[PDB]
Amino acid sequence: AQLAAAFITYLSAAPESLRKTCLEEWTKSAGLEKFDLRRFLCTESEQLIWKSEGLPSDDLSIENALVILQSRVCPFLIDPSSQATEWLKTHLKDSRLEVINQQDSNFITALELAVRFGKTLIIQEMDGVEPVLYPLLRRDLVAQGPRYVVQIGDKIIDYNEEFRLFLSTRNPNPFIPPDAASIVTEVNFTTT
Amino acid sequence: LAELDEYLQNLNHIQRKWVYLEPIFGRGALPKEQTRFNRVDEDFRSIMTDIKKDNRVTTLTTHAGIRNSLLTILDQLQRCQRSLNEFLEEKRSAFP
Amino acid sequence: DEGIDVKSMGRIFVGLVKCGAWGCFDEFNRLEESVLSAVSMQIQTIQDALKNHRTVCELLGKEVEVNSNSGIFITMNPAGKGYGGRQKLPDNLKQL
Amino acid sequence: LEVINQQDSNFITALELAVRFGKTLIIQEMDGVEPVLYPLLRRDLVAQ
Amino acid sequence: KQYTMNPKAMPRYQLLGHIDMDTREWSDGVLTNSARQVVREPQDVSSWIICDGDIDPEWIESLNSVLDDNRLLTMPSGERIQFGPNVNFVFETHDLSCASPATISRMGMIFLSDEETDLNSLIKSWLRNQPAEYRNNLENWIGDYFEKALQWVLKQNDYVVETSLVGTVMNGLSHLHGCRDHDEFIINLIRGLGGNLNMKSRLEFTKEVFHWARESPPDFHKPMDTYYDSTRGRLATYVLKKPEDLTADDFSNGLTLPVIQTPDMQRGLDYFKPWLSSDTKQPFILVGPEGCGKGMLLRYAFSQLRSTQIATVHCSAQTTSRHLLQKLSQTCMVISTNTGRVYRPKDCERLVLYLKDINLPKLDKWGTSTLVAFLQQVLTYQGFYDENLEWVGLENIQIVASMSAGGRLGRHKLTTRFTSIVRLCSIDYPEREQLQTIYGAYLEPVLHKNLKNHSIWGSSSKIYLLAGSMVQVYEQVRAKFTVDDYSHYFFTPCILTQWVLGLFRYDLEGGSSNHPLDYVLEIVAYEARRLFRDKIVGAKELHLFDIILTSVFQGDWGSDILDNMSDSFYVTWGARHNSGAPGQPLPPHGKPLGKLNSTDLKDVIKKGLIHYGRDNQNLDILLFHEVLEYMSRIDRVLSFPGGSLLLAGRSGVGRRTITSLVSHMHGAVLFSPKISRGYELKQFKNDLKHVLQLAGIEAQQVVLLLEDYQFVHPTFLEMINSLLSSGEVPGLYTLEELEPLLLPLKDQASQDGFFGPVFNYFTYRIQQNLHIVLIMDSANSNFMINCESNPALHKKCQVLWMEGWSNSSMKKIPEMLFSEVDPDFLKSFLLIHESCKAYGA
Amino acid sequence: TNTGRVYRPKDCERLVLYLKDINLPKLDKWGTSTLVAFLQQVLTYQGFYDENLEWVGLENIQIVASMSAGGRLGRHKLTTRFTSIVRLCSIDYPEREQLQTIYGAYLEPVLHKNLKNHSIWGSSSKIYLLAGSMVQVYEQVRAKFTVDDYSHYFFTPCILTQWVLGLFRYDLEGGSSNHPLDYVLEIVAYEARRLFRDKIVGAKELHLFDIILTSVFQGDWGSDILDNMSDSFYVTWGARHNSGAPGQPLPPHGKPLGKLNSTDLKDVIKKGLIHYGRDNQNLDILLFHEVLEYMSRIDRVLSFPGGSLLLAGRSGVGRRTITSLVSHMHGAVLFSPKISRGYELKQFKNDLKHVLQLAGIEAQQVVLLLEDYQFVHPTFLEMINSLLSSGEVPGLYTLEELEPLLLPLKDQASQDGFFGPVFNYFTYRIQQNLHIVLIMDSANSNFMINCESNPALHKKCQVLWMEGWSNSSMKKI
Amino acid sequence: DPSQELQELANAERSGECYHQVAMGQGQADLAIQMLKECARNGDWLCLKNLHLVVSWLPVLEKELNTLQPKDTFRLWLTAEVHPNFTPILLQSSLK
Ligand SMILES: Nc1ncnc2c1ncn2[C@@H]1O[C@H](COP(=O)(O)OP(=O)(O)O)[C@@H](O)[C@H]1O
Ligand SMILES: Nc1ncnc2c1ncn2[C@@H]1O[C@H](COP(=O)(O)OP(=O)(O)O)[C@@H](O)[C@H]1O
Ligand SMILES: Nc1ncnc2c1ncn2[C@@H]1O[C@H](COP(=O)(O)OP(=O)(O)O)[C@@H](O)[C@H]1O
Repeated sequence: AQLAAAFITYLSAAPESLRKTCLEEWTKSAGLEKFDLRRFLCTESEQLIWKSEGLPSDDLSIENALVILQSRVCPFLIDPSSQATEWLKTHLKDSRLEVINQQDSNFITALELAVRFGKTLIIQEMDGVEPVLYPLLRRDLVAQGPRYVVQIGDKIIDYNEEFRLFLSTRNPNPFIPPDAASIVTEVNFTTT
Repeated sequence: LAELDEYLQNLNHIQRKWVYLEPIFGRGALPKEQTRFNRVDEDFRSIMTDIKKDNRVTTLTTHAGIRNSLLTILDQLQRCQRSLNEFLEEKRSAFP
Repeated sequence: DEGIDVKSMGRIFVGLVKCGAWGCFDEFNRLEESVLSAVSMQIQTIQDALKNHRTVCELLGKEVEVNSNSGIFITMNPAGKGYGGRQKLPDNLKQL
Repeated sequence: LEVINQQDSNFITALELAVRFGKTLIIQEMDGVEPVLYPLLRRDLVAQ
Repeated sequence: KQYTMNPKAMPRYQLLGHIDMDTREWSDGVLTNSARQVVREPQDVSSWIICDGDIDPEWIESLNSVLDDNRLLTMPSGERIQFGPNVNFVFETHDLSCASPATISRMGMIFLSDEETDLNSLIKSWLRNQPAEYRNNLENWIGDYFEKALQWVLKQNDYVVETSLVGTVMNGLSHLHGCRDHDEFIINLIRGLGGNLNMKSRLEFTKEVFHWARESPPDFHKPMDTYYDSTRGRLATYVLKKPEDLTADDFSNGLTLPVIQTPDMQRGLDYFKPWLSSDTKQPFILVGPEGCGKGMLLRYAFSQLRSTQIATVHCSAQTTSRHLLQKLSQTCMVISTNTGRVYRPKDCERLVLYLKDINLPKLDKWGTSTLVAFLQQVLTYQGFYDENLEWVGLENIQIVASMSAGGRLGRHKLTTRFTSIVRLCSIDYPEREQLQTIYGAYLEPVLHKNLKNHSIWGSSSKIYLLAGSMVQVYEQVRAKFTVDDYSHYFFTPCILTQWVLGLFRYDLEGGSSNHPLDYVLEIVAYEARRLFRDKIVGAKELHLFDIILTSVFQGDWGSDILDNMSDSFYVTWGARHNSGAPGQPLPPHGKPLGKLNSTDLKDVIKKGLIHYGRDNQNLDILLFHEVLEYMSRIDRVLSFPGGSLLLAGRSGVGRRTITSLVSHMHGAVLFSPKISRGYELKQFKNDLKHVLQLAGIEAQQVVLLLEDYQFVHPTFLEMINSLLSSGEVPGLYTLEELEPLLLPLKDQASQDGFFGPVFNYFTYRIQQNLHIVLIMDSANSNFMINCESNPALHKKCQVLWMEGWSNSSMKKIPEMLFSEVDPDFLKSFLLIHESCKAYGA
Repeated sequence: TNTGRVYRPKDCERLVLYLKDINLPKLDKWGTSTLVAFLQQVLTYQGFYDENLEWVGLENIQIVASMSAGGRLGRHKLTTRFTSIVRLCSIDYPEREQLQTIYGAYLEPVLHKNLKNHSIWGSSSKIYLLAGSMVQVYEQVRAKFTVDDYSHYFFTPCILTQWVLGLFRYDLEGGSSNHPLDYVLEIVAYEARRLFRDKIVGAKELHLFDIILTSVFQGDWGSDILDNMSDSFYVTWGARHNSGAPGQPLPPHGKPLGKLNSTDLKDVIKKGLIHYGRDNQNLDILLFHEVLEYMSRIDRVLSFPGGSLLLAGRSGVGRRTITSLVSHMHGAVLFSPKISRGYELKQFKNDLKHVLQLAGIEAQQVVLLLEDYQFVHPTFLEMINSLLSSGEVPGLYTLEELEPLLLPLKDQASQDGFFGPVFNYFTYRIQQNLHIVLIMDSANSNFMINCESNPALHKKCQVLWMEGWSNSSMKKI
Repeated sequence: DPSQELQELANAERSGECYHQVAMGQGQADLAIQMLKECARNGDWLCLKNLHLVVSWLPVLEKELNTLQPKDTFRLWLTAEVHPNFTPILLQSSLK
């Protein structure tokens, strides 16, 4: 569990040589030089079902799709070619979903509906970290009796418990400051 | 003298601009301009009639509050200039 | 000077192509840089209208009548070691 | 259930809790129709 | 017919004219108007448009078509104004380093030199302006003493602000008129000349002047301090004047501190006294190193006056014409005489504009500030071109400005046009034997407002010895640290003043008679620790600072006095007489403090944390030693009247969480602007009007909170810089929106005793009732620029250095996530994190 | 000056205080008003004791006041001290041969701004005859009704003036050349119907009024002209050139009107009702003939510049429901003060400052709404009486709080041509841009007192008499 | 100067003057987007020029390149200069 947590909470950003070197150093640090983790954390049937949809079959793509098990924070998809995003909005068909663009006319209205109704939300063309989305990405929940409300600009909006937010990106740089990167975990689809 | 200087140095402006803007609104009368310029015409000719009565130069220091009359006539002439912008561009397109 | 509007240069060009006079645009160097870029399209349109013996050119929407005995020139220095703040002219615009 | 008196110090606070939590509310010492309780007695429900 | 422009003071679009961008409407300008006025005139005229100002090519090349073989001025609209055979342009200037040779070949030229000037031919007319009661002695003494002392100063050339010859002459002369005898005239000559030198040369200047005078004074040791009296004919005794009026009621205002009349303050006052009298209307500028005593001493000399009206304006890197214009026009009449409208001070005789900083405003890319060009226009021509096309004069205004020596960055140098018009001198740091006396005479009464009649405290050799120890600390800390390390190792005696006025806050009661050395010395060491220590970055420097502090306390008395009080937490939450929330006006030294324990503070924190999680998000806050430290340090600064913080640390650590909790526990309202899509500056102005209205009308204690993600437009730091430093936000309110808002304040203004207009009372209430919190990330790229480009942003607010938890506490965190092999897991966590710090952790 | 401080008119020579009503202020229990005693002091001694203990004179002020004859209630009599100091006379009602000429010379141009060159309209004997017919109507209605019936059978020629200036609103275009008698006479009869008829209480009086109206139209021309247009609804929602919401300044005669149908108005109502129930409570509103009538009558008065209503009816019937819907369909903001425990008058003053600021600065068309349960302090009707009658609320703002607020109005004041100070322009914008709705229950005990004790509360606003559904529609529900 | 070769190519391969071009400067961007959409619908060509001055405009350009649905025979021709701080995304999706 230490190795499986350390991989998720650190190494979804580094290139794969740093993944190999750090996993080998940690694995020799524990002393169990066998005992891989992609079979420890997922089994064969889920892998072939993920492959049945359009997930790329590399080690990098499958480990990146394993890291978005994380729900403590928001995942951040650095993704030059849109296959992984097509896969994620394929196998998130079952729950409620809306997908919106960044430079879109109805952004804040649809954002209000997605916070209220309890949707699972995917954002397409992010150029960085929006100024609006800071208390929602953090935890800012003032209570009104049994429920909780969260600040979006000027409105006061009920934070539905079924709120799940993902967002895509088309260029590895732009844009993170060192303040909106300690709360957002970053995943880089890369051709290796 | 501080009052009399400003009064004369406004009244010469008003005289020159009124002499300018009489014939244009006289010839091509558009009534939305005409009501404006008729009110300015009344407010100027009413002063000049009382000057025709008494022509002593220190009577303008002792009229019935002429200061706001002069400033308002100047301001309305500025506004009818801003209305005349479009006709100016018409005549500039006319003669090169 | 000062970086005036491209519409402000456009109306000057309209006057020059309607009258028939040589603009001797002294100090064409010191002008704001993107204004030069839009002016390049303007000058190219006028010179096309001259070379093809056109009677009716068209910039800023209207159909401005261009004159056959027209002409445009500039004068400038190269931005040398001590000629102050002057910006370098575009390559496209030099080709005109 | 909560039961409250009319001339009571915590009237509007407990009224807010009874509207939010979904209580069944009984008021004791009413001297008429309160000015406060008119849209709640009517139907005045703006949707969010 | 003369028309006089000054082309650098006003902006360009007013000078040469410009166009409204959306309306297509030609606004006129100054010299376009002047050109129309000259081409109106008939053929029998002549006119000289004069541009008495410095030269930049990007405006002076706009007149190439005027100064041509052709004679024509062109508008950008296409309107072109000719000129006849009459007009001339005359360009008074300083130099032509920055003019292109098109203009230099375009116009005529007159040269002048420093060899053609005749100094005696300007001494004689000044002597002719003398009232014929001293002129015999003055001419007899000038003609054989003046030229030697002038040429020796021009030989040394170690003078701190650059002037021309004429400037040195006038600085020599304007401290003279009214001498009686020879021995007084010597000292007036010394105070005239040697003010512009520095202390390496002023001493031998005095040596050569007294030696090539008649005799030597009895001030043979430190001859800078000779006090010639008219009463006896005394030459020199330097005497110390000790006050004996000392309570805690003097220290009630943070300003108006009791000035201890040391000999250097007497030298400063003897300098000031000839120029601020009502016969010599002189503008002058002090020079001092930063934090030395300029503003206090100049306010004392303001208070010595008769019928003046002081109006201090803090200038900075954004201060322009309109800011000083509105600071004048709030307190100045508008009376319409002949020859143009003019401004006159209301209800007084000599209004004084006190400009705080002159080095600090901003050059353009040639080297000419518009501020100093504007003040050059005023001090030369007594007027300015107000907008709406009308000259406006001034009537009775001095300008007494201040500055620091141009050592650091952000300190531009001044032009020699503005320097040699007006007067100046310099002063030095109060040295150690002086500062021991200052802070001994501060440390005796603030102590002796209690336990005055007891055993060891009293017999003020010990009170002197404590002050000498703290001076030794301050000197060795300035010896071991510099500004080349980081942006903010600030060290002035403002720190010592805030330090020794901190001691009102503590229960020093001593009725239960202690040891009692340790009970007050540990108090002293903790206050010194939380002032000096908490801004040092590196750990090895922290250990060196500990060695310094301990070596001082052991060299003063024995050993082992600081030993073990690291578990102490002097917090508001518990003191004598139950500190304990009502009482919305603040005490003059904040809420008093007292000793506590760790675990008891834990229970107080848990109680307030439960009460916070009632009406907020329920918080899963852990506890370890560092969070206790951080909350104690935030309480002991937010319980100060007018305190603010700069929280420099890593991301992710709780800072807004602890400050929100302390803001709830002290009942202060916390406010932070919630950004949206359409961020503007109008938004931010309305939110600042909200906060300023609440905190400066309703006397409520407010905490303002701005973090990194909200600075979405680059003027926000400048507005916060002003609102920290002064107390106002410049150009925020209009004139009409101050009287229906400040109208309910005249009553308390009448009852409290505060005089002047209502706006100073409003600003004073804002300075007492508003706290600012800045959370800024350490390793952002723009942190160095936004700590160097706003100097009050690390002079006003205390700067805590939050970066980095211990090695010890990161071991203890999973052990509190354990119940809520054992040590091998925990030490494995530490090693994984310490290896992963090399990528951003 | 010397001998005490004094007041003098700025920029003029003879300031004139024009006091509108003198009978109307209030006696004490002996018979002496403080107002008339104060004006007696001024017209005798040219000064007054200002407070803070100092006499203050006046310099150049006339007082030219007005009054009505002391016939009705609320009209006190004046003391003989104030009467024989100053001058007076009297004048009489313009009689019928005069009023025929007045309204003939009004009815000729407002007609002849269109169809001036056509068949029957023109040759102004007929224009005179229409005015004579309306004068005959007005005279017989004043002959058959009085003020002893109820508080509000008001009949002055202000009604005839508002009536014949109503006719700007209608598409009287006549380019498609009609009969054309019926097309304009039915327009005239409908406007007369919705002005005179809708304030008569008893049903038998309604039938008598119908006999009067029909007997006039038949005695003037033949018979059977009004016959069957009871299904008509002249509403904003549909006219010539697509009346159809932007355009926040109002037209000088309101939005123009046009002919419709019943079922088409039903669809327009259903569309706006769907759009209302989107962002509000979803409404289960039924439809029958009377609700169509009521919504037409609310639209054709709320689409007038400066209109207000007094809704006198039983409880329980929908009135706030229909007015909220029409306020949403015309895009006007609807505002009603939400009462709490600590009701005061300071609360109400702040809410009126809010509404007056919005409606008199930002040129927005506003509907204000006050009902019975909110009048929780007995000065509220008096403030609403003033704000209806004049346009101001007296003693509301101070002096310092008018210049930083009216300061952005001098520019449009300069451009529009309106002179004098800025405050008259502010009051004129409020008079053009603010609507007041009063819902009051009929059989409350205090209804008679609060219709008699505020006379402008039934002179300013049109009073619809909503009480009682039909026998026919309660069968259809 | 590439402009003459592009002009001769547009005269050779196409006829009826389908060639449309806009330079980039102060006040031309918001009509450049409109002409981009219109000549994407028409299928005619478009030649933008000087994309090294307007560096804070190119995110709008790459957004509109990603968004639009072109026709056949549409050809977008760019012209830029060597410039640091350029945007990679349109450099990915272009020939050079
Ligand atoms: N002679 C003195 N006696 C006591 N305190 C002094 C003396 N000189 C300077 N100080 C302290 O130094 C501070 C000087 O502030 P000042 O130099 O006016 O600030 P600034 O440099 O920003 O103008 C004063 O607040 C005062 O407490
Ligand atoms: N000492 C602590 N114990 C428990 N949780 C903490 C502690 N410090 C910070 N946190 C966590 O940090 C989060 C808040 O971080 P925040 O204060 O927003 O960081 P920053 O101050 O850098 O913006 C909270 O969710 C809280 O759980
Ligand atoms: N014509 C109608 N059709 C259906 N429901 C109606 C109608 N008129 C009134 N109601 C009912 O009346 C209620 C609103 O009454 P309300 O307008 O508050 O009465 P009042 O106007 O006397 O205060 C609504 O719940 C509505 O269902």
